[PDB]
Amino acid sequence: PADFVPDSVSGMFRSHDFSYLRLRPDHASRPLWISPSDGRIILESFSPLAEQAQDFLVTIAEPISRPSHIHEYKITAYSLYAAVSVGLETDDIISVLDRLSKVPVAESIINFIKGATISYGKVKLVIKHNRYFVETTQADILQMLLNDSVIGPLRIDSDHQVQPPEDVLEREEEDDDIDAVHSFEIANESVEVVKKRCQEIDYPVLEEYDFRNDHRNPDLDIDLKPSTQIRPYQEKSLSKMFGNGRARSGIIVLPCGAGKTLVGITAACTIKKSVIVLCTSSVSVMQWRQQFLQWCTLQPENCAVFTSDNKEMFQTESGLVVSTYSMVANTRNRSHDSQKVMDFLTGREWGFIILDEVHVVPAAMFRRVVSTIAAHAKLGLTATLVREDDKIGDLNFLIGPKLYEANWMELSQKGHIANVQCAEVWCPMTAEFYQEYLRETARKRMLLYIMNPTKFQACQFLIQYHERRGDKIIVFSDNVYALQEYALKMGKPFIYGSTPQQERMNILQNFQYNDQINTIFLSKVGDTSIDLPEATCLIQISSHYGSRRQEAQRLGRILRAKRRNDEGFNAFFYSLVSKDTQEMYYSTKRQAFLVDQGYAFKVITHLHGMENIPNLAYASPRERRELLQEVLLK
Amino acid sequence: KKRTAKKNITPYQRGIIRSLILTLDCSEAMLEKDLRPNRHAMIIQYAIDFVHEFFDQNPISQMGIIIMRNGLAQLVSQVSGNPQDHIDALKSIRKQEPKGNPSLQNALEMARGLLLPVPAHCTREVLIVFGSLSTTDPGDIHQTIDSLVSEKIRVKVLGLSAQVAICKELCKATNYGDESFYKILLDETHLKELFNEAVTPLPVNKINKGFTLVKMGFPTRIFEDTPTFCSCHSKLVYGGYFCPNCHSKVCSLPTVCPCCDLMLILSTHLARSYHHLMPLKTFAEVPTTEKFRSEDCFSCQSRFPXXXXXXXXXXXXXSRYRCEDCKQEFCVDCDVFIHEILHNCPGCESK
Amino acid sequence: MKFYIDDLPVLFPYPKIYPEQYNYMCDIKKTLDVGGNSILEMPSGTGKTVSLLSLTIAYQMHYPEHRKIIYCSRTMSEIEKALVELENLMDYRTKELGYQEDFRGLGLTSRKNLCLHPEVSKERKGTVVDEKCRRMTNGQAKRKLEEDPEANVELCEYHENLYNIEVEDYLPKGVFSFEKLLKYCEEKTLCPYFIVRRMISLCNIIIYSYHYLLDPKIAERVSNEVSKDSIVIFDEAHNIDNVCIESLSLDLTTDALRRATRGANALDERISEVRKVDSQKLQDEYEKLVQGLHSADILTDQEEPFVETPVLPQDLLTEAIPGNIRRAEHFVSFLKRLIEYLKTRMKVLHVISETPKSFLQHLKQLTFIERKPLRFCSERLSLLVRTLEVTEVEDFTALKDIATFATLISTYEEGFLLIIEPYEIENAAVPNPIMRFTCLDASIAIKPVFERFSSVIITSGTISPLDMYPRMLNFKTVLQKSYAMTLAKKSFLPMIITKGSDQVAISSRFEIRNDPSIVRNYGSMLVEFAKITPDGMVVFFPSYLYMESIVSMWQTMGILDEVWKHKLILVETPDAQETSLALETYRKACSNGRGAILLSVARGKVSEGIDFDHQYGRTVLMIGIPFQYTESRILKARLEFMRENYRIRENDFLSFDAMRHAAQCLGRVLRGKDDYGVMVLADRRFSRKRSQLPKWIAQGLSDADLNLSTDMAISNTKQFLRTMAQPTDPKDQEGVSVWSYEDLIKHQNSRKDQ
Ligand code: SF4
Ligand SMILES: [Zn+2]
Ligand SMILES: [Zn+2]
Ligand SMILES: [Zn+2]
Ligand SMILES: [Zn+2]
Repeated sequence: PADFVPDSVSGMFRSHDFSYLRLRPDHASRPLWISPSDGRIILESFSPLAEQAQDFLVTIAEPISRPSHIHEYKITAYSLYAAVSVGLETDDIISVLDRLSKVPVAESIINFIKGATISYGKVKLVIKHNRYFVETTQADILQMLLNDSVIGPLRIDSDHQVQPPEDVLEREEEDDDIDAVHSFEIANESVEVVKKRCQEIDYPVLEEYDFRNDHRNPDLDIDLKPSTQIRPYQEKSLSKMFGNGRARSGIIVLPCGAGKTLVGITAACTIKKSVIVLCTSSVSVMQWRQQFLQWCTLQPENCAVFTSDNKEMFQTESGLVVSTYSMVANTRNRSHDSQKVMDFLTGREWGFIILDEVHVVPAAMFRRVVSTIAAHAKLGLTATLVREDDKIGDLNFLIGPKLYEANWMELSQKGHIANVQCAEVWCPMTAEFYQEYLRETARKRMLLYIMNPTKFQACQFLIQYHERRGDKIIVFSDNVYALQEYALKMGKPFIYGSTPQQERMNILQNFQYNDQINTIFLSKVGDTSIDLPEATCLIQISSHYGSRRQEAQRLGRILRAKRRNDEGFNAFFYSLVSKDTQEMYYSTKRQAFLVDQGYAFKVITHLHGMENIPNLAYASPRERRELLQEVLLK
Repeated sequence: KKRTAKKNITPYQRGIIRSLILTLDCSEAMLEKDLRPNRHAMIIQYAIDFVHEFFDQNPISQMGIIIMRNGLAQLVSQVSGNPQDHIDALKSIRKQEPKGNPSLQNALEMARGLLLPVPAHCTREVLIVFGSLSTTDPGDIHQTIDSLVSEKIRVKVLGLSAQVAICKELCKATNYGDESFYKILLDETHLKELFNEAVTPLPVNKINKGFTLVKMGFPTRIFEDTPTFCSCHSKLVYGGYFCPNCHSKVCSLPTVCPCCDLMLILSTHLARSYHHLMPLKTFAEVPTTEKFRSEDCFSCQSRFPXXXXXXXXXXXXXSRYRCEDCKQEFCVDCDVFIHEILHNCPGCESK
Repeated sequence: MKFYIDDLPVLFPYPKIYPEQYNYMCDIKKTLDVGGNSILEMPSGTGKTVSLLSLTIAYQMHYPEHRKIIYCSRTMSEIEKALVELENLMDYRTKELGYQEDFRGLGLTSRKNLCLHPEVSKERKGTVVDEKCRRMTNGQAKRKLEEDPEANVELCEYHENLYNIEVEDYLPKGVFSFEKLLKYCEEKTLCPYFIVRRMISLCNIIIYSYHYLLDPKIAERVSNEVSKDSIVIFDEAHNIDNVCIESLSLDLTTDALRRATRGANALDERISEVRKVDSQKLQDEYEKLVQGLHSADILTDQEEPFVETPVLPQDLLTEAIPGNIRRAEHFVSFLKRLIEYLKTRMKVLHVISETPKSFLQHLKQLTFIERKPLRFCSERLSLLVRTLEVTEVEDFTALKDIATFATLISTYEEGFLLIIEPYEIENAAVPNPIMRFTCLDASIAIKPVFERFSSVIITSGTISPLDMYPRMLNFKTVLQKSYAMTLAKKSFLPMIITKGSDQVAISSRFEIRNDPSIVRNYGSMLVEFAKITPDGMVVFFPSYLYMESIVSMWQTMGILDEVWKHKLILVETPDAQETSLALETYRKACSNGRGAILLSVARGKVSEGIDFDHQYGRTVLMIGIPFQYTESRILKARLEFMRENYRIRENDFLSFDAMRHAAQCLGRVLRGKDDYGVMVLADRRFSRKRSQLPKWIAQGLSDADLNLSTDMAISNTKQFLRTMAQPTDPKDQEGVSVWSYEDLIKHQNSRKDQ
């Protein structure tokens, strides 16, 4: 395989002892408590360099715990690659951390810290005459470059040449490290094996991307305008990928629907070569290009939206294109048009591929297409930390070292979705919910507790409260017929199942532009995928919504940027869940999920004057049972 | 290396009779984040602490507050000796967020008129909270500075972490040519000492001027409860004071009676001035080799004062900061308090 | 203050001293003991001319041989800076010693800057004012008023009285600066130009710019009595070679040939119409050609000369006959043939490179004028024009410039190159061709300066590196000593802003136009500093053409929108009076409460002589590193000669002058030791050019200030604004580098004499 597990070693290396665990020598004189056993850096308030330890630890590790006084750290195996790129010294990281953190630097923690600072994310790759050579930036890389089976064995004895480095660059190593060092030019066969030998020895390399030195690929028709929006999480993903001088390829997990592709297109502009965008599914290609990409300076007519059912121009574009994995290689090959793109992707030397939510598509096709396509570099703009695409070939080492992580706590607190007040509404029970819980336990009951009139009335508090507050109210309900029955009573336009698209955006038109209509009831038609709206109060009614990885994507998706800060809590979330019903387990999974995602959590069970709110239809227990039998039809 | 007062403040003359009007600034420059909450919220509180201490150390003075918003000079409290009204105005200032830029010349024009009703005996002073890097002068600001120096209106400005010549020229010009009031701030504690140094009088060189012999009164207490009344506020005052001359009731305060217009002070105004006029010499740390004192304190009982034959502990220092004339040792913590609130040296008094 | 250099009692004017001066003053005396040139990188933040003059002021009262001095600078602005500071020094000398100064020094600029007649002073251009005063009193025009009364010829009324009363002694006792000389001469009906032009032979110290010691048309009044045994100081001598390049350069245009043909035709009438007026006066000057080069009445005159000589001062010019062109009519013969030959040599296919000797040979076959006769045009034109008592000169201005080229072409060769581009590359493919001629070896004018001079001093605080100067100009130095600013406080932050808010490499090398990937970062830099920085911000763009697109496209977006409200912005403009009005309204704003920002050009006039004190500058921004490759291959042709005659390549020459230009602009922000301020520089290549920065600045640029973020640099200047603005005056750490009055210098420097 061309990927190594070292990009995803996270989730392990969190375990210590008491008699086995050694008491920290720095505990007597040290501000923080960085115990290598638990993988934590408990930075106390007395630290002389508490911010520095977080900066050094943040670059190299992941802080699992976020207490006000003392913090905690989580296992991050990929942090060696990111920690190496940041610049933390191999000895320097341990020496400062051991002295500052009270927990003494353990051999495994120090060796990994010593390895992470230098060996992790500090590989050596040479290049001569604007090409790839069998060498490295340092003396170790020069021995490493010649010691590679493809880097060294597949290398010509000539140190460097203008024609070979420009053309040939055991294939053209454009995923090499910093050039202008001792090396010797290489052959042009097997970058597949070249990235296979790197991962087996587990050597995370600080790769470069020298587009200007590649004569085989001409300069493509790219309309270089950065006029697209730039956002606090977007520039550093550019900056860290670009670094100094040449750019590189890697994994940058981003919020979907928050201009995730914006870094890639701007990164595509800088490299000036063949770039393609891969999306989750074909229907997303047109919907997402129509939802934000018009303001973007990318060219819709040149970026042929590959769908395999509607036909555009292919194998003929002089510039960039936008497609999906399903269009690339899946059972969703509607015709031979998709396979014709795949054949052209081999004859054309494609240097950059933008990925949008790879996790939905299994990675097995990712390796199949790469070998035939003969790609130079890639970019996987995923969203989820845990995924099914952790096969033998890790997409991190398949593409390159990670640069920036989807720090959702940064974007849900900086003004877009700041002050995330997650709630789970426990609507008061009654006889029929208890009658329905005992009689039947099948999943057909999934809508027989959703139909709670107090849930709708609990929503109606959020309807009246947030419209009075000038906020935005979003309701999530995978059902259709019962959801349609909901908002007719309150007599307002509302999103519903199989809504006409022009009407729903017209409902959205009164939603985020006008304040009188502010409640929108998104169905399962929302994902995947449609325009994820600006979120100020999100209501989720369906709580199973398999699987949990979809929930992380859906939680990040609908909860979107809100450019409004009047209230102290400018981003509400509510989980209207009937209690003493089946959704106890499903809701309690969400309750742990939101707090584990980092968002602030609360429980809203007592509305301000619950029984005095308007539209008291079906409030009495008798009327609620009648609707439950109507929902039996669904 | 020792950081204390150099030799001694020679007790001849200090300014107790004064009317210091601080000019705050609520400008979009103060919206820029330098302090912990922001520039605007933090400075107000340290001025709030400044006001009470200014009344604490200079109770025979009056206070005024000036704010600068949107390039306009705005007063929130007239020059007066009322601590609570000044804070109340600052709360509304605290409640609001800054906007615009400061207007130096308008404040200087405001300052000249504002201290015109200030009496001759009260030493004129205007405190400028100037933090931004620009002003708004609708005329010749060099003319008004020429007016304040000619009319004997000294100006001390409290600049933020920025240095401007016009403010430095303003400090130099008004203060009888002296350029020693241009200290700036860089920290939470750093800005407070500028206010705290403004709490104490500011002598550099007092010139020979026509001194005024002024008349002032001492009030008398009241005790009535059911007959609760006062002739100053005309409210239900269950306790107050009385001028010996006008027999017009006033609340329990140093408030000047509104009938015969003579200054009223109870005990603090004369006494708070007395400790300011004649400060004693600072209790410098007496040498450990030249201590010749017992292992304890004298003003209080601090037995800790000698490590004795303990390497880098012995030959260090000692809690033996002794007063000069009194020749009595005292701990550094104690001897600091000896010159912090009340001078009241034990060895000097115990004679 | 009165300290010694073991032989010189120095009457130092500042009560406090600066160790960099003492290091400068100690070694500069050794240069005076054993003659050299002694490039000394004296700090510019320190007062360089304060001890530069004061030591030399004490030089004359002790050393009795060097009765004359030369102070030469790039602009008259630094001449008067010397004048204003030195004027106090002479009065400071009288304050301590009594009456022992006996010093005379006046600035020499021109007729334009020192004219007092309201009729003459109206005009703006100096030459027109120079022409009006010269025609007001000319060796052939002013005689036509005294002998016969007329309204055609007026009188200066100030040269008239100078001709009567001023040239009998020296000015009474004042050491007049530009401001002081203007005031004195206004009330006493005198024009200050004719004083100092005559005062060359009487000034114990002579004050004039670099041109009047180097430029051949104006340096004909140089006196060996003030040149043989004198001491010469070159102030801001970093821009010395560039001036010499212009001295032997000249362009032409297709419009000018129409004027040149006008002058050729109009003078043809002029010389012929006066023939019937006085034909014997015409021929009388012909017998003046056979005898010699007209020496009796071409050089021994008070006012007569009209045509300037671009050749070296009369040494590189034979005195033989100028061919058979003696006749007035026959003068027309070769004039019209040569003007036609140059026109087809003005419409050349493209830039062609021929040795200027070969141009004479190609001329020789088309128009048979031998090289030796053609060298005599300059003294010919004055010999002929004087006879015609010409009254109209407008179309004749082309005659003096073309004939200036005629003297140059027949005399200079194998060091220069002739080029004729058919158009300007920025406005290519048009009938606007140039007779391009530019100087390739500046040392031809430099060497004769060192040929006669014995005491010479070269000093500049921006020269970096200091080693190519002796090899470029071919002069002998002995004391190459460098100075680093030793202070107890930083007071300056040279910055290497490679990465901006986008963290993208910023420069101006990529193009000479605007682009959203680049322009949004520079503007975001300007606004972010405008929020925080204190009053006084000066920037120096690489070129003025670059800035016009920069500001106009800045106006398109709302990036300046917040910059509008922060400070007061005044722009550098092609007209000098407006920019001086812009700059005079910049300094007042900076001193006043409101903040101000100035924008200028690295190659502009601002970087030449302008100073910026505390208020006038606190944070200076440098958009990129200025490369002067924008123009046509003229400089490429110029650069080739430097590559083979000297071992200085394009890469070494380009960056080292660019940083020299960069270091020239930066140091203006600091005035004294007390002065402080950040000097930010924004280009990626500034990482590599840390070597080209001056050692005093380069030392301040540690390896930790490379490729900073500008927002971090905002924090860096935020910390600078927090730290430096503090009135930190410990007064005990001063004495290490402040050397309080007459105490620590005598105490400590005796330990330094080892
Ligand atoms: S006489 Fe003197 S002042 Fe008058 S125009 Fe001539 S040079 Fe100028
Ligand atoms: Zn009352
Ligand atoms: Zn009274
Ligand atoms: Zn005492
Ligand atoms: Zn004590």
